[PDB]
Amino acid sequence: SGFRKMAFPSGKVEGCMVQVICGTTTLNGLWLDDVVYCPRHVICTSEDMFNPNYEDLLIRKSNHNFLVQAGNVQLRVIGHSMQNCVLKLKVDTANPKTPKYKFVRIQPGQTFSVLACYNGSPSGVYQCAMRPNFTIKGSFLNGSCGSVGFNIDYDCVSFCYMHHMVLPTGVHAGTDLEGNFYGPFVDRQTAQAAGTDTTITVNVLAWLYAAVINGDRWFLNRFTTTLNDFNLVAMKYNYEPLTQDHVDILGPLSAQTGIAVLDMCASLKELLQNGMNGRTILGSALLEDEFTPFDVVRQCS
Amino acid sequence: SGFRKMAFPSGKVEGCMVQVICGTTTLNGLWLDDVVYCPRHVICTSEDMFNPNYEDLLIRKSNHNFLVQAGNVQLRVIGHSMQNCVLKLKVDTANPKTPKYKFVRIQPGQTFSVLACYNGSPSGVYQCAMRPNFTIKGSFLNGSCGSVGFNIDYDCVSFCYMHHMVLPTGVHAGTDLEGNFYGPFVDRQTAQAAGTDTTITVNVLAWLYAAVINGDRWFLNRFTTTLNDFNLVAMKYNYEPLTQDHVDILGPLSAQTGIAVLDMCASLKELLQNGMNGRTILGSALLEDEFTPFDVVRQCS
Ligand SMILES: *C(=O)[C@H](C[C@@H]1CCNC1=O)NC(=O)[C@H](CC1CCCCC1)NC(=O)c1cc2ccccc2[nH]1
Ligand SMILES: *C(=O)[C@H](C[C@@H]1CCNC1=O)NC(=O)[C@H](CC1CCCCC1)NC(=O)c1cc2ccccc2[nH]1
Repeated sequence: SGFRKMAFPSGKVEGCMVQVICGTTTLNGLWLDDVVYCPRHVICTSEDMFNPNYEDLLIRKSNHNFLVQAGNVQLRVIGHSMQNCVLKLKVDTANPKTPKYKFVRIQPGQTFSVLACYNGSPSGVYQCAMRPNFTIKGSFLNGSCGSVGFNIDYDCVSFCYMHHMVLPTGVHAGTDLEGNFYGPFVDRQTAQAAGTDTTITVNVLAWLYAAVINGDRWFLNRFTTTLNDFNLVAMKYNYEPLTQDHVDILGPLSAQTGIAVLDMCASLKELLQNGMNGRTILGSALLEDEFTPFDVVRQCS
Repeated sequence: SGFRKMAFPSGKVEGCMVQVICGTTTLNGLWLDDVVYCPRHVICTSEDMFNPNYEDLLIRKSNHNFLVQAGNVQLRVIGHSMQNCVLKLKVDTANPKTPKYKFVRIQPGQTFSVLACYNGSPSGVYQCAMRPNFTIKGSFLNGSCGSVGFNIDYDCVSFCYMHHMVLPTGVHAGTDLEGNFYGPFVDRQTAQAAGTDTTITVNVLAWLYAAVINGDRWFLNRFTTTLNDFNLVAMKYNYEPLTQDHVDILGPLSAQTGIAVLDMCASLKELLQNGMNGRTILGSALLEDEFTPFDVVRQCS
């Protein structure tokens, strides 16, 4: 009954959020075991934002130049090290609330939950998708950096995103938990175009499937199409080209709903070529593509 | 930077979710101090769903007929009591993770976060609004009952909703934490019309304000209107009539944005009378009314 954007319970990740101060810069860090991960641009003072030599800047910082607080507790930093665009502060105490976790680099088009924090304390949680251009359409203010994106499976938390900066278009760029930026972005104060924002076609089809599951069926047609046929009438609308894997990924949904995959593409083709006509699908007046096929199966169990 | 539906961190509420079994019925309960709150329709067997005499049904249940589990821990039920449509099982142990909390009955149009659970374990979290007709547009399946809605302020958790049933239209009805249903709904298996779904006009205006804050300004006009004038050209579209309080509530936003409240109404009037014209506002193709003015100020700090 019903369907909306649902983030994972943020409890397993709150117990890992801490405050990190390095000069005038304050932001958030992730405390797992006896290490604290944070964006390396903490060490950057104001006049080091255009082109900062992080090696040179880090050579001037010592362990005591990094103050970490897990609430009122102050963790002693006993060893720092820069890994890609991320810093690894080794604290003397291990987080007793460290959950079963693993660092993973999500693929473009996969969803994850974000826990926007400020000054170490969590502020809110919301679902995000790794756009095809490698940006995320998040909600971040100053001090938001260090906030992580994650997926929760069973008892294992898969961290996949740490916020770093915003782009000139309002969307955001970040890094995986190993320090490598998603996309071609770099942690320098310079204008960085994000690239054309494509639409995750597989997710859209996945979203139409929960529609039919929930009783929204006005978009279903007596039509069908071919895979190549659909991609030609979908590239005009900047849609990710549908592959055979995408078809297979939608297999479980197609098999459950009794609606063939290519029949959905035919229903999607008519939506791109004719619009919504003021109708609505799962409460939305546009085509949603931040619901991955796997997100649908779990919410529509 | 950016703006989307953001729920409160669900950590303070996960430590209070437990499993409740009474016969073939299994659902979720809220464990605060030495009491567990759950919907009274646990005691209802299948053939007691049309018109159940809860007094009669509860007279046949004993303390041992209620099994409560907080994960692998089994809490002993030492005293049960029905309060309105909610049961209060007194367990022998107090929840060590009980947060500072209070039970509150939210007003129609206020938002709250929901933590949909199943078999006692949390599944996800999402933002909801108490619709004017007293329903909520949630996402619930079988076994979802007992899931709570809450707002988090500082360290205090204000529980305001416990899910009970779905309506014939896909929307959901529930109770406050004192057992009283929101709206005229009752916990019986019978068709219950929800009433016309009005639009929280104050929230819509609030949502347009974050728009202008975030750089979406195409909807702003050289026009203005009068309070009575706007309400007449808004009742046709089933919009909550704007009051002077609503105006005052939007004062902080209006004063910050340099846009008078009635000027926003004029911009809203043209949107209702002319549509979106394919444009978009904060990523939405329709007018959003589940962002309360207070939700905007905290997300746009
Ligand atoms: C983290 O704390 C913030 C998050 C930002 C604030 C507004 N919304 C966000 O997503 N990150 C920043 O402010 C970075 C900090 C820089 C420090 C030096 C190294 C590079 C990152 N800056 C930006 O996000 C930034 C700079 C900039 C310049 C020109 C266009 C866009 C732009 N974004
Ligand atoms: C809680 O576990 C579920 C939540 C439902 C399941 C589907 N989505 C939901 O929101 N609650 C129910 O299934 C209730 C249980 C009844 C037990 C006996 C007392 C009344 C509640 N039933 C309904 O939600 C229900 C019955 C019904 C009959 C006719 C139209 C709608 C309708 N909804």
